[PDB]
Amino acid sequence: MVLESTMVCVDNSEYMRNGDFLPTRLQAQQDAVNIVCHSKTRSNPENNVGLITLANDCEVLTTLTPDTGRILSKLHTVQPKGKITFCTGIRVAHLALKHRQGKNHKMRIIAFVGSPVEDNEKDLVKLAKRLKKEKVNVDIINFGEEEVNTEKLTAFVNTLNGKDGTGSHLVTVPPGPSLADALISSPILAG
Amino acid sequence: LGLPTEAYISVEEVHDDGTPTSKTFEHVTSEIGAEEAEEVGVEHLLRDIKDTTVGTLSQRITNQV
Amino acid sequence: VPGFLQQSQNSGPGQPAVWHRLEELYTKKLWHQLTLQVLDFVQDPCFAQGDGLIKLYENFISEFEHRVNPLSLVEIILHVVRQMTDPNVALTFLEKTREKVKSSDEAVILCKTAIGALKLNIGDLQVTKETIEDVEEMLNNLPGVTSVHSRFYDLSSKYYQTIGNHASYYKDALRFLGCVDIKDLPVSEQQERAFTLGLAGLLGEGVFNFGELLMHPVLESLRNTDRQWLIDTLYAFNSGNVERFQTLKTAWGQQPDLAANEAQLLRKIQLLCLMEMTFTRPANHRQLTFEEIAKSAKITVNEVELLVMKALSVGLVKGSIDEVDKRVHMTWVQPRVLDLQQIKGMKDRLEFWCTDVKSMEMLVEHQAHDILT
Amino acid sequence: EVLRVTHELQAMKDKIKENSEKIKVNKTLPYLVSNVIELLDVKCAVIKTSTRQTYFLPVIGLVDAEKLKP
Amino acid sequence: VDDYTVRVIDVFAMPQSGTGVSVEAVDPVFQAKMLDMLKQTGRPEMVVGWYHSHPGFGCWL
Repeated sequence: MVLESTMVCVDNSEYMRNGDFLPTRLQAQQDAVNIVCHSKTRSNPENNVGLITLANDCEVLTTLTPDTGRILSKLHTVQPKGKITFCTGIRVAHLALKHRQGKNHKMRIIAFVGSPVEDNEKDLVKLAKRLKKEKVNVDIINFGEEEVNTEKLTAFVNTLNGKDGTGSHLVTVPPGPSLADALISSPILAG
Repeated sequence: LGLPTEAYISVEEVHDDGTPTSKTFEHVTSEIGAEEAEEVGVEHLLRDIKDTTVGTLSQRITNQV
Repeated sequence: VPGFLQQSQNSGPGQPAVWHRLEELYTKKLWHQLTLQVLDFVQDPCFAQGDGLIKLYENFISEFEHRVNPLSLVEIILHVVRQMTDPNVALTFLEKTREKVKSSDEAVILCKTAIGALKLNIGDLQVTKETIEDVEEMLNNLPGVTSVHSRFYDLSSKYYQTIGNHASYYKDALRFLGCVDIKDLPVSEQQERAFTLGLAGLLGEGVFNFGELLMHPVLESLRNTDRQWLIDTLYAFNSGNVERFQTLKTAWGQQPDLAANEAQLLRKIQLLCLMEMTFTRPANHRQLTFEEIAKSAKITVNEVELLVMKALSVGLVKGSIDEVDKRVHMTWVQPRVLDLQQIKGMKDRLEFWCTDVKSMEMLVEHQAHDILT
Repeated sequence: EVLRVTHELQAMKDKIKENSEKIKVNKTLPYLVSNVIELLDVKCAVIKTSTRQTYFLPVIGLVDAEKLKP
Repeated sequence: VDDYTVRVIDVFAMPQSGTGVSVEAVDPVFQAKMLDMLKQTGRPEMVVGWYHSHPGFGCWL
């Protein structure tokens, strides 16, 4: 019911292609977004979710839309053939978020971190600092091979909203056989 | 001076002469024209600063300076 | 599987290190860091005698890989094929790998250069050019590999081991060097590319541009000691001077492929020599007295008449020849590559030109101020 | 993937419907009953209206050319 | 802007329809959506009037 626009950032880098998760990472993201996108619209029928690919560039494949069909359909042919750039991904997701057609929805972002992020620790925190000022809650969930609970990533979520913040979770998924059930249990119903 | 439009394309070539490849914007000749309908509107729209089409000695010389 | 890499674990420096290090990755269903080491361990200095084991290991690994790069596959099967050294099945084998990854990934050219690599040694002409053309027509919509070009260029460099591939080689040899920039190959690899290029450029029928002589990072930077005469001779052609002591001094070296074409090369230098002079001309005095042309190229006056006849024939000039005075009036439509000093000199002239264009503008605006309106 | 094909069909059905609606509101009435006189080739026909005026049509219009006959 | 001045800045064509130039020709879905999208670009103007051509007939209603 909480009016919020979920700008889901789905990874499509090359490492996203090795299936430490049973069938493949992508289906995990592709299955995962299926629930997060569906989770938000079910919670509130006035909601809207868009997706930003994060590898090799920051494409905006589907702008912020309520209809979940477009997000699901666009997921296909996501073609994981790039290198993740999370430094810019959040900005473009937020900058696109700033174009919210309705100005009332709260802000909530879901990032699909599935590759090793090569970002200076100082840069990530400064990005987090800009998010704090502008009151956007972003959830980070990690997939596939990556320095488990990257220190750069973990510092990001903590400064994301601390001092008794909303708790934009850095939900770390158990690598190995696991569906979005971990991604749906904790983050999807509570972010 | 004039021509407030500059038109560019996208070409990705091997730069024949042994140099790195890149995206780059190639240039395409630009020219400003008018179809009949807009032409009638534009001609009236100025209607206060348009120069005589005949030119005359005064305007021809200014065409050279 | 794990046992097989255990049994064929040998043949790599640090048997456990070479193989079992990556084995930890395959268990956790990942397929990238393996190949690069696989390519690196196939790039690892070895006879690749474990090729049959590595082939099977690669084949076994590639059989249930379904993730590793077909570049490494080809790079390893080529290292394989360069190591199995069995061209008879290499074509057949490379084709099956190609067909087994039939998406847009451009591995067939490498297989075409694999048929290249092995059919450029067996049956090297009939359809190889087709093996090129099919690649060239297909090699569109994605300029990201840069090896599709090179093997064709290299196969055209191997096809450079044909009659009508010199300028095609030089034009393509320059093209390749742009695609791959860094050393990323032995100084021997780079200096080899420069020598066969310059030796081609000085030999190419349709090439007297020589623009990249000084501006090409490889040929210019490389080859400072190893047969540096080429940079001098290559620099010579941009100057056109007689220099025939050098051509002789470099004649002591590079005896093959240069003596056989001294008649052609001398004609080339004569041809450029004219373009050199009419560039050095003071512009206004664009005419060239027969004596001055004959003295520069040390060619008798009876043949300066025909030298200009050629150079103007191919398209390196758009002038006209006089005989009563025998001054060849010159008008150029064939420009040459430039240089810092040339450009510095070219700009200094242009500063004068804008000075005059400015002066005459003031002498008109001031004069006709009343009429200017 | 079956759902994805269904989504593409559902979108196609709306656009087919939207194009059909624009054609439907542009069909309208009344029609001047004319008499196709010929068909020059160079999809364009020379209609001779019943009002005794001829009018070459650059595009034959909302019909299949092959159906239209002199 | 006031009683003595009606300022028109931009015009947007309402798609030609078989009705002609009539109230019915004003497609409420087309106008409501187009206005909504022109508001994002920086033109939050109000519908100040309507225009229609008159192929040679003159300037009369």
